[PDB]
Amino acid sequence: MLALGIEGTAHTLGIGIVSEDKVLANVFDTLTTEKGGIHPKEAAEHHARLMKPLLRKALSEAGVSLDDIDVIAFSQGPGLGPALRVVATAARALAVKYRKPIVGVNHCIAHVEITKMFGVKDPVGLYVSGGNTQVLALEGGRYRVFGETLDIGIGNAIDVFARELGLGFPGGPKVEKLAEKGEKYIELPYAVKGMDLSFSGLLTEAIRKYRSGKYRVEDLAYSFQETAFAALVEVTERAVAHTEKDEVVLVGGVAANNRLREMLRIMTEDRGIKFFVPPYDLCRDNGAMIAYTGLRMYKAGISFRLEETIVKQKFRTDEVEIVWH
Amino acid sequence: MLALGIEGTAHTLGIGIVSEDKVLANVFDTLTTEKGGIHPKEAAEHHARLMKPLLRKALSEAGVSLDDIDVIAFSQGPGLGPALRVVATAARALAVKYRKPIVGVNHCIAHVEITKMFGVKDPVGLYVSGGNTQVLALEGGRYRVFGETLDIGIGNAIDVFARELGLGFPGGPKVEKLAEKGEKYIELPYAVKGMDLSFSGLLTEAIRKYRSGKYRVEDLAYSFQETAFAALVEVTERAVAHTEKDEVVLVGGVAANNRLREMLRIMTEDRGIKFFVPPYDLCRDNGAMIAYTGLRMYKAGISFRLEETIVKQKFRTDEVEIVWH
Amino acid sequence: MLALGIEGTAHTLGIGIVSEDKVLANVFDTLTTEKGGIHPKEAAEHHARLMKPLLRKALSEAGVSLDDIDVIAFSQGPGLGPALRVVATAARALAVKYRKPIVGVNHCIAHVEITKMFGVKDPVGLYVSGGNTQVLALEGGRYRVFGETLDIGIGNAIDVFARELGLGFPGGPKVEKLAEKGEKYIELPYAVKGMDLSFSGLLTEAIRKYRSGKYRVEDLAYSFQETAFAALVEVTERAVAHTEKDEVVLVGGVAANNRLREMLRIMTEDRGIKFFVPPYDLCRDNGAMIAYTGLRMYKAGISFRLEETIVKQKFRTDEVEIVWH
Amino acid sequence: MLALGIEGTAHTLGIGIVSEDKVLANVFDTLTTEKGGIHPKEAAEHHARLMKPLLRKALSEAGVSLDDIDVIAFSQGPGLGPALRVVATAARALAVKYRKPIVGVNHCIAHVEITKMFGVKDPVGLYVSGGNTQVLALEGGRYRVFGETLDIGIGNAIDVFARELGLGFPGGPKVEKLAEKGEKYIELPYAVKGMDLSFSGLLTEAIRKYRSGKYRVEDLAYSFQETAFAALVEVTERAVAHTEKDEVVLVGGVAANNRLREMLRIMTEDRGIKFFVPPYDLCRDNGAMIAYTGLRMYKAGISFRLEETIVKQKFRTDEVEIVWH
Repeated sequence: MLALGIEGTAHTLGIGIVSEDKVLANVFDTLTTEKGGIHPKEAAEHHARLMKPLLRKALSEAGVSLDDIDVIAFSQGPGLGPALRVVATAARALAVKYRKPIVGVNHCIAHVEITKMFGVKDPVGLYVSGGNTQVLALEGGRYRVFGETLDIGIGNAIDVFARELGLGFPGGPKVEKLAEKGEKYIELPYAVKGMDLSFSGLLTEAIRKYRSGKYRVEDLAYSFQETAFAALVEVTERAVAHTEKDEVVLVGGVAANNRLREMLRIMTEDRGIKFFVPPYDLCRDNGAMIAYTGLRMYKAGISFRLEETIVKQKFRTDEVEIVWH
Repeated sequence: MLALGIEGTAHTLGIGIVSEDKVLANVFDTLTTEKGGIHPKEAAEHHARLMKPLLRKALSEAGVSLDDIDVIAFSQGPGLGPALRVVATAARALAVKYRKPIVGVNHCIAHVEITKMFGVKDPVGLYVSGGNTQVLALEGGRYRVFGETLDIGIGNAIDVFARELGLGFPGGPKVEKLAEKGEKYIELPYAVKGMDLSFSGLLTEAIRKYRSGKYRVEDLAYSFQETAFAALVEVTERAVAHTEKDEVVLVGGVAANNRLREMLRIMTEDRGIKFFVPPYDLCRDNGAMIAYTGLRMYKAGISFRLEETIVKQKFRTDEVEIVWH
Repeated sequence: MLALGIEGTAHTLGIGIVSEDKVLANVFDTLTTEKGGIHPKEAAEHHARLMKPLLRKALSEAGVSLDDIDVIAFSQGPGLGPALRVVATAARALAVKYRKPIVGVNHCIAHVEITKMFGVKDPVGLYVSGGNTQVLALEGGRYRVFGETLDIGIGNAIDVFARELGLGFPGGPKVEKLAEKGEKYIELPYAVKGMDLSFSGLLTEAIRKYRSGKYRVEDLAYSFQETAFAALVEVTERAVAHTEKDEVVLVGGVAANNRLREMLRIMTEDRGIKFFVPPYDLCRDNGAMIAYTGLRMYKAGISFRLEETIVKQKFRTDEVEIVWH
Repeated sequence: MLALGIEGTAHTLGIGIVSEDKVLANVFDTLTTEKGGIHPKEAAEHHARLMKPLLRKALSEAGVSLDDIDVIAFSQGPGLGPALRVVATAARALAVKYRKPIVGVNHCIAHVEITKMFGVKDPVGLYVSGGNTQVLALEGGRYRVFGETLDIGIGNAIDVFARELGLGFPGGPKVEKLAEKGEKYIELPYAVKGMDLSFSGLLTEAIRKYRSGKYRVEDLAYSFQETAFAALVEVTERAVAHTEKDEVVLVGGVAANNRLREMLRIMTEDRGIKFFVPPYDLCRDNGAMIAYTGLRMYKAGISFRLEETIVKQKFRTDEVEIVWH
């Protein structure tokens, strides 16, 4: 069986083709802005322009046509509405034209499920992107949230901090570079709030201490990361200990960060359990993860009626029953 | 319609008879324990000997007969194997003898659900008994667990501490009374471990400092209570903040404690939300909670097959699809 | 905090002690009436003689003293003058002797409000007792009356009918039992007159047809009940439809009747809304309902001056600004 | 004291100047459409164009200037938002320019209160306009609703019926003309639903029987009115009987209708109580009623802060506390 997956919850439009065991195609195009941040109306146009090229390109790279495709899958949410609607219309178009089944896929679940194409069985998952930050795990038939940002994503937080320091886009690796040179740990607001995560307090304080001049730049970068990431490890560890699972996965654009990986590996080694990060192309926002989850769903008898394919800008992870596990 | 409910997960055998909106009968008999603590065999013997008398008493106060009953509900778990087995045999026997359908009820869920009989819509529930301690709330089709004891129930901890102080059964109210006179906090191990609760460390330390003769009992009683209850409140508050639920309920045998009630009201009042405790007889282990949940289940179409009524000594709260909410 | 509440609007003297979430004590003593019916003087004598014993009993079960009480609440009206006067004198005396603030409580409001102690948010309430029959609900800062008896309470009507049939006190349950065997509706005067209720016409007609010897008692009992209760349901349903409130509560001595409960569940179930009846002891005239409302009032800053505690034999439900909701 | 009142909840823009006892000015301009019905965006423009002329004209007819005006009052709601906002901006403009007090006035209350300038003390009021239909009375400190349309106003209902019959705008008096010639009463759906009014069922049936050809036109007109008006009388009578008030007033554009007046007078005479209809210029939508209610409010110490003058498109009558009665 083959599945076509279209992803566009955010800036990236991604089209991907997979079967059960292998990825046949995985093609990308992220919206590049000079100023950064979220622009929902621009991405929608972006996704509409690139729909035909990437779609034509993915089918080619896999050496297949739409009649070989068994199911069409799309990122239903969560995310920016105008982009979700572009994705959904194109997906609905194809199901009507080729009379193929169509499934609505949860972006967040897709991020964790893709690891299961790589011999990971039942992990606690840490999803960290620009605007998403979530520790999730399968418990009682659904992917439950064990901790999430109450405001801004870790990725976006590292961006604001970078532009404040004058650093050039992309902010991610630039703050990571500096961090590796810092040698004084300066105290900053803790990012764990009850069960969840908060980066707003931490972010604005880190900026206030930067503006004071009293500290070395590298030292603040080091501290800003450590605190943010220590919080991510703690919530992840809380989940591991609670669920008694023996695998941890790290996913999302921010999985790039080596210091993050490192801290999670330290934690996973103490407890003596598996730590897996998928290849970067199935880590960042991509269509293959959508196609893959989409395919499992379909193989388990899930097929959406048109009425059921409305976009869900605020899609909760615990809304989808995981009948295919 | 009517439902008959049998509770016997521990030392209480409870028999209740309830309709959708009234409790027709709620009767009790408890095994006496001189030394205190858990005794699986004697409990099963207790329940066996008391089944017929208590059932006769129930039907009497309810002023009804087994023919008027529409469904038979029993506490399927979690609890002490041998006592569960006596409850399930008694419930199965009734089911055949009077050609009545049967439902197996989760003891913890029942404790929370019973509050819905009188108005509560969708609570975060703190269940605290002898050996149980859980914060649980409905989310994604199931009652999920937000924090629980990793070792011993708060009830049994307070009881060990009381037996240590040479206090006459029952421990709770006596320790509660000494705590009111306390005017100095003496530091003891925090009882929050990650997401969950732990009371062993706290209990052994509290005992150690008692034996030193260095401190006033009242200070130690107050310090034991403040540490343990603050733990309970924090875990509850964590769930409240995360689920954004606008009501908290306090259930279990340990709900008798006014200091815990007070600490919870402060937490709920500061958040501008509501706090409820069901009447004492519906709060402690009882058959009416089993009957009420049983009845809600049956009306939603849940009716057990005999092999589905195998006891579940370690029944997980999240195993049950709450299809009747 | 604690509140002590005295009820004595009719033949029951009720004394309750309640905190915000538990009923510490709920005690009763009722004047015996051979012939049945209303006797203002003997009731005032009853309440005078029983005040001290019942108060002593209450403080005992509650396990507290008058010094631990924060506020004294009493049933100010509506009810029988001489009995109200005994209640208010007793409550005023306590207020000075123990330097406690005092609140006057509306008996009908209390009946509804008590359901809020255990979870009910904003009901349409049907209050049905001996001489009271009202549909009332919170709207525009007050409990407004949507329909009420123009003559006699449903309780007393059922009782007159029972004494007529030569039935041994109490009437309600006996007429209820005969009604269950009824299989023919015999037409009787509709009890809805405009917005309000009327039971005289119905009662005299039912008596007339009984005396004719032409009909089975069971048919007449059933017909009396169906006519009167259908009236009650319609007026309640009218308020439900108009206020668009999503919960109905049934309170008063007459709530014991299962046929009325059933008829109300049908009405509430067809509208997809909720129906509750408080436990029996909080349903009938009692002191705990007075205490609970009293306490909610005091916490909102209502504290009476002595001249504000003049009895109100004809206390209107809408006189009270419900500032504590 | 003098008050300026601006009215524009609907099609009419009305400016009026009153003192306590007399109306100094009362000027109008209703939006005239050929097709009828509600057009919110057009009326807003209408009200903005006519603001200056009518305002200039009213001040002239009263022989006064804005510095003589003590308070500015405006129809805050209920009604069509875009028109309400035009009214409110102009009102806010003047309070800021002349630093005079400003009150927000309820259109519906204003309709009933104006009668009190004419020696009516405490009436049950029937407000019938195009889109409003409400029986209201002062009870427990507020104007409470005793019955209201659940769909369309009686005025608008008589309009749809008129255009279906081909009759020329205004539909009101034309259907009244025909009605007076009908002599067969044809059965049509009753317009009382529980506590309230519904004209939709009745309206569409009346049309279906017109389209059948089986009946005389005049006879349907007679019946359509009788049924609609019989319903209005019944709800009004229900209120009278319940509140025990001895005055009834009839207000709104539809007060024009003589048959309506007549039916209400028949009812008011049987019960032997006062029936008053104010002069047509204070009956239909006008500013003088706004100014008058506005003035009483002010005299009783009500003065709005700017924050409190937001338009209320869905203003409930029982939201305004009547502290000036």
